[PDB]
Amino acid sequence: QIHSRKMNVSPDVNYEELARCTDDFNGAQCKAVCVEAGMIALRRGATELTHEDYMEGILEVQAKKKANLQYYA
Amino acid sequence: ESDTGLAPPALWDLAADKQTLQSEQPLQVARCTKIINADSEDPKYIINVKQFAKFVVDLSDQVAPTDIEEGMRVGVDRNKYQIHIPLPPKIDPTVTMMQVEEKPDVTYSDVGGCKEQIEKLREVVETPLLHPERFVNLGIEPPKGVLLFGPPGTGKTLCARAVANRTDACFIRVIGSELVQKYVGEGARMVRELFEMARTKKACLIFFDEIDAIGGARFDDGAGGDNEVQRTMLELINQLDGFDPRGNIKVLMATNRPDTLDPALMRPGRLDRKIEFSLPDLEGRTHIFKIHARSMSVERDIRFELLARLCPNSTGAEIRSVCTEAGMFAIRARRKIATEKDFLEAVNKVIKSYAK
Amino acid sequence: ENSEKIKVNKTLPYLVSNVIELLDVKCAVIKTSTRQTYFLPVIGLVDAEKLKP
Repeated sequence: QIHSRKMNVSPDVNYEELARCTDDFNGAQCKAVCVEAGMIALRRGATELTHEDYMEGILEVQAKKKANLQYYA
Repeated sequence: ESDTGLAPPALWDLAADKQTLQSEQPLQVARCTKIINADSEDPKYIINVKQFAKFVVDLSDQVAPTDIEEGMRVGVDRNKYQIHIPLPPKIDPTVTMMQVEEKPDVTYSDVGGCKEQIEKLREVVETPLLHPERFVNLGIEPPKGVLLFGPPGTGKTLCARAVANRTDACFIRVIGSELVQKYVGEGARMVRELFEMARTKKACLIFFDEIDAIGGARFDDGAGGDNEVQRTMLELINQLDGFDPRGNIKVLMATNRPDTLDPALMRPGRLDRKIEFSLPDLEGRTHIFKIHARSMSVERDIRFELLARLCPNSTGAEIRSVCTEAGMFAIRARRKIATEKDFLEAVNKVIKSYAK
Repeated sequence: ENSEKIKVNKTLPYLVSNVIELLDVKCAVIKTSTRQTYFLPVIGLVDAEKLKP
């Protein structure tokens, strides 16, 4: 909420959903999603933010780490 | 016989009668030194010879105490050691020699497959130059410097040229070793000269190639007697901020080593965005094969997917090397075109000699 | 007249050095920046009790 203060944010942003979805982050990584979710909003040209932007911002950090090791059923 | 700098008398015959006598007794002799530091409201300048001693002398009344900074070759009296008119290193056109402003012979299609970073370089370069509207209305400052990093020859020079012909206005390439000079305090003046004479004209692009040499490498851990790369590095981080109140000209750096990283550069106001380049998956490789075959005589019935399957880990300089080597196989016999098996040997020659 | 006479003999071009020690039978040893060592009976305008090696 602090790093999002300096930008134009739509006020319909639930911090329950944000605190629930953010797991094992720090202040650097919570800042990093907030920068990315704004730049994702810069790509589509909207002047506001939603929970969809931050979930996309979270997934852009690790860039969807998933390797099916294929041994495991 | 000897020469001793002679000439036939038609140009110096009139010079040698009374002009030599006026260059002796009126014209004095000065020396050059270096300037360590200075003081405030009073000169009290400390000057070293590096061969004699360190002297604490004063300037003359011929110059004003305005441009005399730390590290400038100044004129030194023989008796009172007073500071005469300082001398500049080199004049004048050292900016045009790296700013050709010329249309490069690079097609926009010459980089195929990794288009995601090219669109990133489209947004960072082209949009604050020509579409500065959404940056104002929403409330994010546009970035003005991006570092590039990753494996060498991945397309660093290719993508940096892809934006060069894209707008065709004031492209400046800086060689990283060109700023590694011999004199004490030589590049930091040139960095001042580059930054002022680029801010005069609008829509300008400056690229820093191979910042492993001067762009924050080891900051000062190996050079403990010269201190030139650091002073230039301290100067460029000094002149980048402060002396940029809402500019237009973009500055890009590229490195191979992902270690020479200043956190003071990643302070917000100098460098904000991370854009790296990665290896092609399948098709970005095959595109480069399609690039480096169309200019030479090859068979029209051969494919390029099979060659890239034999090369898991490869860069464009390696792919160019195979085409030149498979080029040489066709020259070994009397073949005026290139056949597939010459490419197959060149894969096995390049890869299976040292790589794996 | 003395503060005039100290001022006239006060030239500007100076030389840096390194104080090595200090004695009394006031007395100080000077090593200049030309690798040259010197010694005085009396120091000068500054005192003996305001300096250090």
